[PDB]
Amino acid sequence: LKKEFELSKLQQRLGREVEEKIKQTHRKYLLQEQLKIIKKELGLEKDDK
Amino acid sequence: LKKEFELSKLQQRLGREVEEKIKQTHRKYLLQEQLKIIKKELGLEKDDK
Amino acid sequence: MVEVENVVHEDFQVTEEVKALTAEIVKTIRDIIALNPLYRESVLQMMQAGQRVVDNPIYLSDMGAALTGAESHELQDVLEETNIPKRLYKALSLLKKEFELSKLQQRLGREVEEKIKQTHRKYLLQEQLKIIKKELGLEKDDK
Amino acid sequence: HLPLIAITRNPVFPRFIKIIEVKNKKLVELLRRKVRLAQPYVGVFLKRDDSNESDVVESLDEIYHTGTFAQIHEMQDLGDKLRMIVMGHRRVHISRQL
Repeated sequence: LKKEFELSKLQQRLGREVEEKIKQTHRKYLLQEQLKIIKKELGLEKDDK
Repeated sequence: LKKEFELSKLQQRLGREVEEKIKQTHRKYLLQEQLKIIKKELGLEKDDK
Repeated sequence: MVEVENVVHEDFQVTEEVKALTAEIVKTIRDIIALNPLYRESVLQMMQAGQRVVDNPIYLSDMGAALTGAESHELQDVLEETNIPKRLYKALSLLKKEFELSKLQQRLGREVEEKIKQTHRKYLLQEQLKIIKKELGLEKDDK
Repeated sequence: HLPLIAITRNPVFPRFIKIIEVKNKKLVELLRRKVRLAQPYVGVFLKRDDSNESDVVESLDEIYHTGTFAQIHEMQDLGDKLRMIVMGHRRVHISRQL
């Protein structure tokens, strides 16, 4: 049972790691996107013909 | 009901007046808040163009 | 070092309608902790204005003004004020000043996310259009 | 008759429990000098704009005249060697901090 258990707990750590990496990806993408919208709507209100 | 309405009215009006005097704070302060937000989620040295 | 408790705290004898601004301060604090949750909201339920347990109102106003994120200097400025309505006015001002930024950030987040949804949802529609014109009609628009 | 405390970026709002964890070990000397008193206490003051620790030990004007004395509860020192607890209990406006 423990022989199965070691792999399971390892898989659990691996799964949370891969998923949290996806979250750290997209959460930071939301932050950068917010950064852009403030640079576009409020900051750089120029850049046009 | 009249006394409560006069109290609620004077409180809402005095608070609306304080709120109007706070809206006098310029929108630049808001743009600075978003600016600090841009820097809080950006970081790094100026290794830009 | 010499020190003295020169804690001035004048208040009107008639204390019935004087706590109504406090009511607005706690309403703004309830709106700040509901729309911008910082700390748990159970503490606001522990220390209410209706319990008559506020033996030290100055302390209650300071604890309510402490949730504001205004810079320390502003706190010193609130202490410089001697009159009681001036500090109440400043505490409310600090709260609203934070409140506008909070509301901007929240509106922006929901707006930007909905833009992402309108992005991908229109892509789902385009995918359905393709798929429904994938195994239905086979256009011969080639050489 | 104690040296001024090194707040070191730690706001202590009045009547709001707070924790202070300075990295410096010179305040620990002060923590050892107040264990002999029967009623120990500590004061909390505020720093002015553009914080700078070297002027606090050189000059005494950076800190504001206002102070908030209160009593210490208990030390823990989980990570650092200076884990003091602060509170806004007794407000005061010193005439001259000098």
